[PDB]
Amino acid sequence: MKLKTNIRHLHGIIRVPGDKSISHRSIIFGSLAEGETKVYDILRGEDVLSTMQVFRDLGVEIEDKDGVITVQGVGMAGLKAPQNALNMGNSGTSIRLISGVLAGADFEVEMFGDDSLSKRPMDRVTLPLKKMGVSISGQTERDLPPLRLKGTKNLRPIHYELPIASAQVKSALMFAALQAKGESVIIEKEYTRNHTEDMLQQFGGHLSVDGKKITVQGPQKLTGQKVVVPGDISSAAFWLVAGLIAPNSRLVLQNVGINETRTGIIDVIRAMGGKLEITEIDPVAKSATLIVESSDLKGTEICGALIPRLIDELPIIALLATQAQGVTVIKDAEELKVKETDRIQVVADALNSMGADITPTADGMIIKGKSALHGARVNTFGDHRIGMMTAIAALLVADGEVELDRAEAINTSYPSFFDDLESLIHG
Ligand SMILES: O=C(O)C1=C[C@@H](OP(=O)(O)O)[C@@H](O)[C@H](O[C@@](CF)(OP(=O)(O)O)C(=O)O)C1
Repeated sequence: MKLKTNIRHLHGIIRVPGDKSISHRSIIFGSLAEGETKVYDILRGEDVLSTMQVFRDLGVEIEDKDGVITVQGVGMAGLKAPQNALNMGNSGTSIRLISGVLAGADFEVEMFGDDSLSKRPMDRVTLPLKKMGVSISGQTERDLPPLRLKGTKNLRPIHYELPIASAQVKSALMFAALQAKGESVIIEKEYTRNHTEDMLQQFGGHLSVDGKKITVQGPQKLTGQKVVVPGDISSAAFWLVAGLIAPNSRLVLQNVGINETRTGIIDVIRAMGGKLEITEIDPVAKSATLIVESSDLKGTEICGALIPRLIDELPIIALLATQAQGVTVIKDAEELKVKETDRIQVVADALNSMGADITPTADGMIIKGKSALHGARVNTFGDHRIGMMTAIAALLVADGEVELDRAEAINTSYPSFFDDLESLIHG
């Protein structure tokens, strides 16, 4: 589709949709717990719907009525063999976390995904899951989907040192540990989003966190909860940058989750000199309203430790970097290559075809700032973030046109994205 170009001003209040990571987990915890769980303001992007259907296929009743998700929990050993193979679509979070969820399933199930998902490695989760007694295998040594998994009633606790900064692997193992008999210790390589840890407690579960060492005692019984989903910072991120980058702009993003393990983009905007105001802070829900203004940026360095706090924001941060004076380096981000697309190569190609000066590297990219952007055709390749990044980049194209193919990929995490864009463009 044709993207809006040469924007003159962006003014408005935006309430971004629910956090995808938390939305996914709300369905998992709701299904594994006893009693009912209700989720409010859940993200209805396609990936979360995939998670919901997966559990329905596993025998879980999940009702979406009057904007509220109601889940009738089945226990912790209540999932049942599905009639057909489980469709994980484009959701990496779904297949990886659910692989751990099924660690105790006394049956074999198949798990497939779309073209994109089938190119992502699952070995990072099968290796440790097989240590617990789970039987799992995929295509090639990397264990690419489709996967075949058979759990066991005799799950052994896990003792694992994660070789990569992955929140998904940590979470899968935590869900598994919850079913195993004994004490499991999962050691993070670097701190990653801790939504699983937070929600396990919210659902009556227990764990001990000593720095990067996470200890989970199993097996546990969880209790249904009322879950209220906060706005997704990863979605708010597209507007945070749009507001700093577009001329004569001031955007107010309300109800944005502000969990410290997810706020990496705030630190970067800071270091780059962007005008960012944080207000209406809810110290408990961990949310706030972020206000951004047209700013003149300076390049910065993004590396180790900060990476997991903003892996998903590197695509738009690259665009952000594109508008800053000087060079900005991104490293220790080899994990990008393994996302819905190789976010190093696709991001570099996409933006270079538009304004340029992005040098892809083995562990990130180097961007030389302040490029006037121009028209181009960009393909999403099934990655919602590539699409939304191009959409904001297009706003800065003074002359020319931008065609974005496979734009529907954006509905994977932000269906009303273009609606919100339109609302800011007027007034
Ligand atoms: O646990 C989670 O919910 C996530 C943590 C990160 O993945 P990882 O554990 O591999 O670093 C994130 O990169 C991941 O975000 C992505 C990655 F492509 O989600 P998917 O893996 O589900 O596609 C995204 O939406 O960009 C969501």
